[PDB]
Amino acid sequence: KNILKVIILGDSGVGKTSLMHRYVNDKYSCQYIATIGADFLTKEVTVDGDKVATMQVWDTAGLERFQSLGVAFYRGADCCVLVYDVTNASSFENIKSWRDEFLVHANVNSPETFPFVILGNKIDAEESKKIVSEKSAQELAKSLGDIPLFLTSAKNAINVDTAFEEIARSALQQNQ
Ligand SMILES: *CCC(=O)NCCCNc1nc(=O)c2ncn([C@@H]3O[C@H](COP(=O)(O)OP(=O)(O)OP(=O)(O)O)[C@@H](O)[C@H]3O)c2[nH]1
Ligand SMILES: [Mg+2]
Ligand SMILES: [Y+3]
Ligand SMILES: [Y+3]
Ligand SMILES: [Y+3]
Repeated sequence: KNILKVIILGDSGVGKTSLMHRYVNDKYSCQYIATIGADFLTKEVTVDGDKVATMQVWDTAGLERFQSLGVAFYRGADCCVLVYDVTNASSFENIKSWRDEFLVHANVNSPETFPFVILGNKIDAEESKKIVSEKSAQELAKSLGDIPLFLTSAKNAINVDTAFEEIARSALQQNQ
């Protein structure tokens, strides 16, 4: 009865709640409502056709100072999703910070093999606003352990399911 805990980290505003809503419920709103608290949605998933699982996807506030649950957010995760916004250089520069935050709080026994997935969200944005290049993102993903990178739009439903299937796969791997 495979239950997979996935947590999503990243700065305030990058699209964490939007990517979860898109994946689970296919909903998206242009309006911004900052996440208060921590909670999860549920998605039934199968990996490789034959491996049935329930994925619990957890979402809380982006900035650490408004992360109400604290350490308990991180505990027992099978995969950590790290999200930046391609229109915000600071968010991208914080991806290593978030990876490090997780490894300390989740006290993982094999940091070099624990599953992270990087999502560069907001790929639909006006081109002149897009200030983080895919090349930089690929360079960071290599340098953090050859972790998978997906470029996504929660808004226009680009690559969100594909990303989450790799999150699911890699969480199953870890959980087993
Ligand atoms: C719909 C109006 C419109 O066309 N706007 C133009 C560009 C919109 N691009 C765009 N692309 C996406 O893929 C987006 N995902 C989310 N958002 C928007 O950004 C704001 C923040 O979203 P949240 O999911 O609330 O971010 P989160 O990380 O969850 O913040 P905290 O809780 O941590 O604070 C929202 O306005 C959302 O619509 C995209 N926008
Ligand atoms: Mg949110
Ligand atoms: Y869907
Ligand atoms: Y911290
Ligand atoms: Y080693």
